[PDB]
Amino acid sequence: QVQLVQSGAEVKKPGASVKVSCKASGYTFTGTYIHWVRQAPGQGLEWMGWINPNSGGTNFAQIFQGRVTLTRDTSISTAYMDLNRLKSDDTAVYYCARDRVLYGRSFGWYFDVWGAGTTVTVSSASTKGPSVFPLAPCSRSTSESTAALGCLVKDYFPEPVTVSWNSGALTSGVHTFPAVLQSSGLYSLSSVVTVPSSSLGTKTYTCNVDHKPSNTKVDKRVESK
Amino acid sequence: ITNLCPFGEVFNATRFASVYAWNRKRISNCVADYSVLYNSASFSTFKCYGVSPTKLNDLCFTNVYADSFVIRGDEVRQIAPGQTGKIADYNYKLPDDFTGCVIAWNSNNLDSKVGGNYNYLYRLFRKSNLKPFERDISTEIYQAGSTPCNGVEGFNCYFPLQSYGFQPTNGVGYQPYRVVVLSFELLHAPATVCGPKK
Amino acid sequence: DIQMTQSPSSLSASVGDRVTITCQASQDISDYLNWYQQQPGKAPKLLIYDASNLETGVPSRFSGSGSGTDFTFTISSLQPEDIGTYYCQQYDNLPTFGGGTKLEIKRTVAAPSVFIFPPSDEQLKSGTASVVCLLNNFYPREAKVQWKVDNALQSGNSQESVTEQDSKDSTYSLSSTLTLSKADYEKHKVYACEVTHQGLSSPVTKSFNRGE
Ligand SMILES: *[C@@H]1O[C@H](CO[C@@H]2O[C@@H](C)[C@@H](O)[C@@H](O)[C@@H]2O)[C@@H](O[C@@H]2O[C@H](CO)[C@@H](O)[C@H](O)[C@H]2NC(C)=O)[C@H](O)[C@H]1NC(C)=O
Repeated sequence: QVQLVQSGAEVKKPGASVKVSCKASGYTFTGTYIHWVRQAPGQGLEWMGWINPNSGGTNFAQIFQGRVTLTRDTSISTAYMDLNRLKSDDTAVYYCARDRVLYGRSFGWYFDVWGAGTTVTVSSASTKGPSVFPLAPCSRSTSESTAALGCLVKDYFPEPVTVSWNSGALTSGVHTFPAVLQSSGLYSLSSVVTVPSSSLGTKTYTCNVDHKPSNTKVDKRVESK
Repeated sequence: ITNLCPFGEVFNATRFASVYAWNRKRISNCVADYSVLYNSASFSTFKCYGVSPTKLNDLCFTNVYADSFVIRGDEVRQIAPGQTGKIADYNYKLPDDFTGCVIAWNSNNLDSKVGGNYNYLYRLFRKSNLKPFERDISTEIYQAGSTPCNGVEGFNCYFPLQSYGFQPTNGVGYQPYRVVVLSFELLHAPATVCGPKK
Repeated sequence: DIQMTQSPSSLSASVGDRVTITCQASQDISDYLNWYQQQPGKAPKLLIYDASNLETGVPSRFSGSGSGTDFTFTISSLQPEDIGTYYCQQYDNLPTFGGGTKLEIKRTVAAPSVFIFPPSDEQLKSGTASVVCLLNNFYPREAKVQWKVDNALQSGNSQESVTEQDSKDSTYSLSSTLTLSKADYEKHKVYACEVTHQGLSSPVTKSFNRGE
């Protein structure tokens, strides 16, 4: 049971710094390098550097050299990555990953055991709760066969909003689209459902929206005009 | 006891120690099927200094230490007890009454790189030859000249460690060889590592 | 540096098809390459190391081959758990990754179900307006959306969010959102979106006027 456990989501202003941590267990922590690798939203992987937890020696990719600092507390098997003077495109998932204990070449880096990843968000925008608006086709009489309807969650910043329908009682034909980061720095996402035009008279549909950073749980009932 | 030895962690670990800084692992509270090692054609050398390698399965051992390091292929001759030369003199000495095994295999597809793998070092200099199973990590500047020296460098003063340049195109003998030395004691004390007799 | 390129930036493949993805290094890398799979919403997983050594416990279908500047990774017959991004990585000099190849399941063509959604009274009460054009259950990803008001083509004031491929039936869905001030919304009568797509015989227009 080898494992790497990281700190929860980090949220930061431009020009600040962030301290991601990586608690190792299930193997001898001094035995192999710990690499730090990052991944920007919808983009490829990028290696930042490593620490050798036995010697405390480190090496960095040139882009991060003078920005990243890697350290470790062997008494608690924890490696740390500190990233200084943060810019907006340092918004990324940050992973620690171990360098293969057996069967490799003595030079080679690899990344055989990976941590869960820590999302860092670097932006000017303050924490804000979503405003949730109903979406319905046009009018009730202009509907036909299978309808679609939804709710749009607008202008909220602390990333991870969760949307669910009728307290989770409805899941057939549900979508919740990936959020778009707007020009104001606040996020928005659309969530939508398909239903028979016949069921709108029997029942009503409620999207439930939970935004943990703002403690903002809000429910919108969606009705056809 | 029923759990097997950590011989996978000893023999197949991705990177070995430099010979100047040879790593030691203590083996205890486990079963040791030495027939799995000795029947393996991958070992270029498996020389035993107080037991036959066929008898290792019929024995139970007091404490067992595996010493792991990398050396040049022409230098594998120096790891036998009573041998001499810069590896036996300055970085890894076995005592003349050593009881145990020296096990060695070529690593040219593992430790050797097309630009040179300089990650592996040996001790080129030492005031006096080191004692049996001593290890010297210290990087104090060696003084071959008659004058004392200070700071990082000088005329006829030298950094004491040197790296080995392992390339996959090196002639055999300049290719890297991994060594494991197993250094057990026998039949005169309570025992914790056991050959697989029921 | 060593820059690395992967030849397919994405590759649609059927269940049971053979997949080949090629990675090229700018320098000669000998066999100092690893391959990793990233399934949607997880950390990467090492599959091949040292250009062709298959890792412990990974399926036998995965292969890696080649040496020098040009390398290949292969799936001998694709299975619906193989869907993700595949990245190559050199280790000759500081471990650089390639751009990644997305796999996706190949399917037969399918048309988008098109819906349009007017701004709610609660939204117009905030002093801002946004209108959503929804395309549901289609397969050839590349669907292009045109936004019009009074037959005039709009630009930059709209943005689109596309789902990951639906695991149940290998299909996409997206919506485009157009945004306007409360003053900009009211001054146009006709509001339309038009979808042009490989799964349609001709483009289709969905539209409405304020009120109804
Ligand atoms: C040291 O490793 C070798 C071979 O390395 C790997 O072993 C495989 C199980 C797999 O992890 C691959 O990546 C490599 O091939 C071990 O040799 C194997 O031993 C088993 C029996 O224990 C035998 O069935 C296999 O045929 C052997 N394979 C080869 C290629 O020789 C070896 O046992 C390991 N040493 C120790 C002390 O455990």
